[PDB]
Amino acid sequence: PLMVKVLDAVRGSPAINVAVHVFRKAADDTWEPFASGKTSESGELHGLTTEEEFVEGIYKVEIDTKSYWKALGISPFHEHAEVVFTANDSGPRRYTIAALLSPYSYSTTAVVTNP
Amino acid sequence: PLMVKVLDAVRGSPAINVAVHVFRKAADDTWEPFASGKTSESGELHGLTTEEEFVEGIYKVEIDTKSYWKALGISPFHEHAEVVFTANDSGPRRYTIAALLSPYSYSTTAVVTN
Amino acid sequence: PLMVKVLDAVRGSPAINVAVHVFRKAADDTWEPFASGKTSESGELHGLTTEEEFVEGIYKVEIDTKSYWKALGISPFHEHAEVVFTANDSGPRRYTIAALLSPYSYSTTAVVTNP
Amino acid sequence: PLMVKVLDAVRGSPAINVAVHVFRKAADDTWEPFASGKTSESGELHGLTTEEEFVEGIYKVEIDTKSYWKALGISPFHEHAEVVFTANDSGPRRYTIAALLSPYSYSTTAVVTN
Ligand SMILES: Oc1ccc(/C=C/c2cccc3ccccc23)cc1O
Ligand SMILES: Oc1ccc(/C=C/c2cccc3ccccc23)cc1O
Ligand code: NA
Ligand code: NA
Repeated sequence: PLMVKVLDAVRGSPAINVAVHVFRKAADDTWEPFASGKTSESGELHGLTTEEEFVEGIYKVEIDTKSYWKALGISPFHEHAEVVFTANDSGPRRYTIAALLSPYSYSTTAVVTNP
Repeated sequence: PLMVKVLDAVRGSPAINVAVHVFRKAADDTWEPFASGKTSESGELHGLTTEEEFVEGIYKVEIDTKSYWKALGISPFHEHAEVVFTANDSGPRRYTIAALLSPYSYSTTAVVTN
Repeated sequence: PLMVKVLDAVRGSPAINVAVHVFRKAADDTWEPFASGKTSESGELHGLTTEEEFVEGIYKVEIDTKSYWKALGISPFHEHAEVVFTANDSGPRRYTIAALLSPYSYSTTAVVTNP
Repeated sequence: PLMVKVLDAVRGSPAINVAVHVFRKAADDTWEPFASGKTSESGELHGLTTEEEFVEGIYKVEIDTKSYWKALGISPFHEHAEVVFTANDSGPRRYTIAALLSPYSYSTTAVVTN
């Protein structure tokens, strides 16, 4: 129900081994750790959560872009890329959070489908 | 030293009257309010800070994209768009944070000049 | 060896039924029709060409964005989105041409992999 | 009436000294040269045309991205970036064509104002 896809606009490749942290806003308005992982050789991160665990809420997907660029010898502009959204407020959906990275720029889009 | 520019990819226009909040990371790792305003008719927010106040540090620019889309009657995906970066005195000294908005997507770039 | 993926930044969905025309620059410097098709329900267009047919050259991928938006009741800015690139000049590669569409904006990236 | 702005997403800077060619579609469906220049130190190209010359029609803005990346020693994907659009007198009358460049990607938007 939640997938993250990361691409590299400099190399024209998947962004491999990118750390991703997901948080859910708690009743006390704090960010609770929800799930985390690293992108694969295809730039994708699957298996973060289940339909049962991925309840209504406000979620934050943090993509560790700075560590990614530093590993390639680029001192980038951003600390990270954060994507913050309400999920599953009209019932369960499938979410793909996609990011396209450059050293001084990033772009993000969502693909939301109803199973 | 710090300018924010916001554009609308649906209407092909500046994003006018968008709330923007700037925070600086404190020593306790919390976000301290730093500056804020609403974008002009040109989609720009000037006069956020001075060279004296804008010291090295980690800054967050929060753009209230959700209110912007709701005001146009368009269902948006994001709660807001956040841009988090380090200001470095070794780098050039004027920072433009630009954002291009769509209902389910945003893009941001930095233009850093002397 | 050539795949096209198109996403809609307004609806947060694949861009379905988008016409795509591919051209190859001929020896006389004209654009020769090479392949064409329409994006699927996933926003993807597969099966445009084969490793054998997809020789070295300069290729143009034309995505008919204007017809797509008009069908959704939006008068868009661009006539089309064109992606022009040299392919296979260092031997065969796999190319994904991806586009993210808004009425007054588009973004494109390439993912190039070596089988 | 027509301005082109080009930004570099790798260096976080204006894209300086980029060749830009503008064409207008002729009645025989060929691209007629209309205007051209090189981007300034601000990444901008002004003075391409006048209100009198910039009549309704189909225009193409060609940005020589390949030469730009080659000059930086960076291997690029695209031969160039082309932006093709209709100028419409019913719409607002100033057109900014903006492009954000990376070696394997570009993004473009239109800012159309009165
Ligand atoms: O399965 C896929 C899912 C999402 C993307 C995204 C592609 C993209 C293209 C062009 C611009 C972008 C801007 C931001 C995020 C993604 C993009 C690509 C895939 O192959
Ligand atoms: O004075 C200006 C300063 C910044 C921008 C930005 C334009 C842009 C274009 C194309 C893609 C983008 C993606 C993210 C952010 C900005 C963009 C435009 C201006 O006229
Ligand atoms: Na609900
Ligand atoms: Na060769």
